[PDB]
Amino acid sequence: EDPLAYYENHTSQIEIVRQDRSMEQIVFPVPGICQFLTEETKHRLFTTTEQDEQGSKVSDFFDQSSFLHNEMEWQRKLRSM
Amino acid sequence: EETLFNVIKSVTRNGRSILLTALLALILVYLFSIVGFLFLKDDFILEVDRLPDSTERACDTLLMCIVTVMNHGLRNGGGVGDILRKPSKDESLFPARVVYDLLFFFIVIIIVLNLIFGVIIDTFADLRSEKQKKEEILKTTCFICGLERDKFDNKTVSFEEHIKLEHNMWNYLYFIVLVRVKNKTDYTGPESYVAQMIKNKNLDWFPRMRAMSLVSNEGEGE
Amino acid sequence: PLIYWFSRRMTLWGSISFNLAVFINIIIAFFYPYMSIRPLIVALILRSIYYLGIGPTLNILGALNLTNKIVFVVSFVGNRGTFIRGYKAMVMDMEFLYHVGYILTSVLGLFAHELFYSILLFDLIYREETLFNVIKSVTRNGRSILLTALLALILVYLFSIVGFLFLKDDFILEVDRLPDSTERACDTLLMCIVTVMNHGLRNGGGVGDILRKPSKDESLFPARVVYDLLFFFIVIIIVLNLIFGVIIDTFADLRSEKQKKEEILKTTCFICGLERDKFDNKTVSFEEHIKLEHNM
Ligand SMILES: Nc1ncnc2c1ncn2[C@@H]1O[C@H](COP(=O)(O)OP(=O)(O)OP(=O)(O)O)[C@@H](O)[C@H]1O
Ligand SMILES: Nc1ncnc2c1ncn2[C@@H]1O[C@H](COP(=O)(O)OP(=O)(O)OP(=O)(O)O)[C@@H](O)[C@H]1O
Ligand SMILES: [Ca+2]
Ligand SMILES: [Zn+2]
Ligand SMILES: [Zn+2]
Repeated sequence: EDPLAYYENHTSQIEIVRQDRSMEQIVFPVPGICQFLTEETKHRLFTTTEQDEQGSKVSDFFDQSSFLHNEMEWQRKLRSM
Repeated sequence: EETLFNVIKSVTRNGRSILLTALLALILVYLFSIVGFLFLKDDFILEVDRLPDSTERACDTLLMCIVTVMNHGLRNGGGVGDILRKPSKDESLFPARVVYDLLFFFIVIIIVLNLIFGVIIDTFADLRSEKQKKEEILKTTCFICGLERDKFDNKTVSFEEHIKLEHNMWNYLYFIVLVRVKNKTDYTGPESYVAQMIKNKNLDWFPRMRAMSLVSNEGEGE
Repeated sequence: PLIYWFSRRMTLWGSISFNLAVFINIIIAFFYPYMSIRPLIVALILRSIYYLGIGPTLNILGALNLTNKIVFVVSFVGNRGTFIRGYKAMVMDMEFLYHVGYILTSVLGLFAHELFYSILLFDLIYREETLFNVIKSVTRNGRSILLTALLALILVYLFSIVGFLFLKDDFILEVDRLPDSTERACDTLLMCIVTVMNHGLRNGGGVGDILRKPSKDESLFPARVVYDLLFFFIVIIIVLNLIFGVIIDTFADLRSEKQKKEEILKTTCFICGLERDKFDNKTVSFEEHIKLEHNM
């Protein structure tokens, strides 16, 4: 419908730190598979995550990224039926 | 119901302590039963109704005595003394019996069963404190870099927009999927770096204790 | 090598010694009077009872326990080297004193009488730390509990005096005579205290329950109601209830102290004591700081 919807909703930005410690902002498109993530899984990840020894929860979040990708893939196949 | 589950968690978390306290209660009952069998065996009389004498001894053997003391002693508010026959005040053994019940009342009902209750309260306070801390951390610091809310003060970019867009974790997850899905030949500068870092299993590219919003003042200082 | 072999397996001898202590207690508890490692020992004990009998099996188990503990004691002194601390030190040592007392209890139980094995169950308190912490919840503030009992005793004393002076008649107690059923119990002041203390504190209602039911039309009815109500609100709801409040307060204090100690131990290093937050955005992390840089 709206021309600036498929190219707008499927866009995101993040923050990273490179080897030289110089922070950069990356703007990248959102792949179609990522749009199929279930809200209930999103809520569970936000609440169930636990802090590590350093107090940074990023390690736990990254470790479950593969599971989320597989869950999204099943959701796409489920949506087919 | 989650609230009911939390209430049950108040006794489940410290279940081991409750069980051990029960074991201590059983041990104390065992000692008291032995003492009764040695000294106050005669006084152990129990009333029973026979289906189609009313009172008879119940401490003839040690096993029956412990069941009588444990079953009818802990449940009764007074303790063991209530179930036993009323002692005559002028009886010679009156003082020994009086001390016996009072010790049981002050050793098995006030400082044993009450301890089990106290464990439950301690768990209740512990659960509430843990929940309060977890909620405060979740609502006060952002997931990716973990900076506190107070840092984002008197700045152009507020905390709400810092987490919504600047440090949105789902955006990082989307990037992970994109990097995994995209081909090697199509990788760009930043995408190639993270892909190399992910293969190295080093989780350092994630920003920590720093963000561009606060670095804006640093940029002005630069 | 020989003494080293004995000392190396300290957990094994202690686990067995407690393990036997438990089985002897249950056997005497279940049968007295009489005319995986753990399941295996259960089968052996059951088989011995079936063939050898309750008597010989108890005698064997006692002998094994005594032999296990004595070698446990000699190993304990050798491993801990209490002698090097000084001969006076081992005698005054609490752990050594406890062990000899247990040894004395074991030999008395083996010879003096079988029931002496019963008190060996007290060792379970030492075996389990969580149970020890629970007991510490009452031991730490034992003085307050004792004083509250003293305050309770004073209150019962005051009420007994009031009852003797005014309500002596109503003090009637039922007694079963061994081969009148009801009789007075407050004839003298001493016996009145025992009746009120023994039968008043234990009863949920309090002193009023033990006393005879007062007639509603009786002139002294209002006095009895006030007297009984005062005891209920002054000796059962604000005196015994305080004692439990002390226990709850101790529980919270112990948990708070433990939580602070654990946080300090796991958040700052032993030597310099710097906080974890300092080791942030640096080449050297906190874990390596304590592991090598500041290893005590
Ligand atoms: N780094 C973070 N720190 C704190 N809260 C975060 C962080 N990242 C995400 N959240 C919160 O987690 C939830 C995920 O945000 P999300 O963008 O999915 O919200 P939404 O409003 O459902 O999405 P949409 O953009 O489609 O409206 C939101 O509550 C967001 O505030
Ligand atoms: N300064 C310190 N602050 C905090 N914890 C410390 C400190 N020094 C040591 N520790 C901890 O105390 C224990 C003693 O460390 P130690 O070097 O003996 O460990 P280990 O792994 O058993 O030894 P090894 O080097 O032989 O593998 C470890 O838990 C170590 O983390
Ligand atoms: Ca290229
Ligand atoms: Zn952040
Ligand atoms: Zn240090």
